[PDB]
Amino acid sequence: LGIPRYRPDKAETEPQVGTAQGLAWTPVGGTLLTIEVAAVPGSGKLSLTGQLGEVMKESAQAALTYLRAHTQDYGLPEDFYNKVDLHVHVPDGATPKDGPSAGITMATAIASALSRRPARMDIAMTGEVSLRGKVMPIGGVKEKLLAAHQAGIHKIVLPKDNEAQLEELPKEVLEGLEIKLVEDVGEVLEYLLLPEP
Amino acid sequence: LGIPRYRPDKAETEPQVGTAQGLAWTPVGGTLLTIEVAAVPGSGKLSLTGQLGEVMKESAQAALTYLRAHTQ
Amino acid sequence: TSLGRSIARSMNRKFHRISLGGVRDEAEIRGHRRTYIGAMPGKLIHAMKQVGVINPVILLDEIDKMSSDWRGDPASAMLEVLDPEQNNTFTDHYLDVPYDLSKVFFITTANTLQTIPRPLLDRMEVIEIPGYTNMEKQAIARQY
Amino acid sequence: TSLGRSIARSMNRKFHRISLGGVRDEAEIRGHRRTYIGAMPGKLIHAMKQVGVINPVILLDEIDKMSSDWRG
Ligand SMILES: Nc1ncnc2c1ncn2[C@@H]1O[C@H](COP(=O)(O)OP(=O)(O)O)[C@@H](O)[C@H]1O
Repeated sequence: LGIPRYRPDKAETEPQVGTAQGLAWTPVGGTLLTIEVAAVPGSGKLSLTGQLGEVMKESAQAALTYLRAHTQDYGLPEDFYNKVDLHVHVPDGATPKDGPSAGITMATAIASALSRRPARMDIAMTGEVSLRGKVMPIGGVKEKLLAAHQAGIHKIVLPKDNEAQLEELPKEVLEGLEIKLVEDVGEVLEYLLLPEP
Repeated sequence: LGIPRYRPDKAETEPQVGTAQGLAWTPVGGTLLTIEVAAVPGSGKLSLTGQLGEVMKESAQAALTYLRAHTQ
Repeated sequence: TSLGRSIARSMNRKFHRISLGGVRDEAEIRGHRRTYIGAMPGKLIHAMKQVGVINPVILLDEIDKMSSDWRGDPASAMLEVLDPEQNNTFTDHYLDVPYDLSKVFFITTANTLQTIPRPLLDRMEVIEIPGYTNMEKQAIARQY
Repeated sequence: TSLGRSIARSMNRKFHRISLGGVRDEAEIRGHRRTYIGAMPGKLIHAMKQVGVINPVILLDEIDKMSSDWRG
């Protein structure tokens, strides 16, 4: 055939700061979104690209809210809401999944961008962020885990309240992928960053 | 049917420490509007989210003034 | 723009220039919603409408003179423009189909590098065109 | 304008002028695509129409009295 259809495994995914390999849901087979964010010193203006629906803007605002609450836990700038702009790029427009496509993914991506600390690969994370830092359970985790296995990633952290879904899916999928239970975005902050802080 | 799709008889709901439960009405029947409020330190402005009109803003500001007259 | 003409003579494509200075609105570079008579797209879209080939030589004019008084920067749309594979994700408001600007070879112009919008500061190669001497000006006068 | 008239007389071609000032849109110069009765081109086509020669001396009046807010 010639050129491979997709980029080589673990080649398109490298440990970087602005990248965010977040699981996504699509009607004709799940995929994974490489979310990119640009955070270098500015004035606090928010930017979105990719024919996005507005719901991602509130998800980003919730992410900024959470960062403004636990800023000093990881060395983030003391007064950054008035000194740094955020420019987020999403490879697709929006997902049919109502609410944010992946809230904790964007929150951790923006936290990494502000901290300028590379995000770990070999882990794909999806879930909806809340202003109180609570990872609300997400539906349709089946295709999420299927695409994650197709992504070559075995470590997939999921919302804590989705733990019951870890008993309804077939064992052919659950056992092949490592799963952690999380409820606070601060928990996955240490699990999607190269350094502990 | 599998796992309970919905939360059990509500004696212990999700951890609620910054948010409050709320009754309301919709064309599809009543719901539970657990309103989430985040108190981020800043420049003392109101930043509503959830595509809310200014009527929601004036309700919020009425609450704000009520606490501003009952601070201590 | 003479360098642009020389480049388009080398590639034998069609050359074009569009002004970008004095732009204060994102809706000036992006399109407008279908909310009035004759809703208009962005400047780049109509400039493409001027051309008839999807791989011309196109030139920007003072990209460093962007402006925006509300949230978001014009550098975001221009960054979408930067990557030819991301060009297929073009922002639009009159049309909704992202155009394929991948084969549209973009060459840029900014009289001041430090006023270029800092989201567009990555992936810039400052080819500093220098000033000209008395003898150099004499020569280019006697020749061009 | 009288200078323009003198110039046109010297060139012996019929003078004309059009008050292009006070035009607030691109539509009054390009018209619009004809799709209804009362489909009208721009001012320049009017000027060339009422001057029945292909080489007039048109005076763009008040060219610095335009505005650009809508319709191009
Ligand atoms: N060494 C030179 N440096 C700059 N300009 C030159 C030189 N030699 C000749 N020229 C002439 O100077 C002109 C510059 O015009 P233009 O391209 O409109 O300037 P700009 O693109 O900076 O607005 C060109 O038409 C070109 O023929």
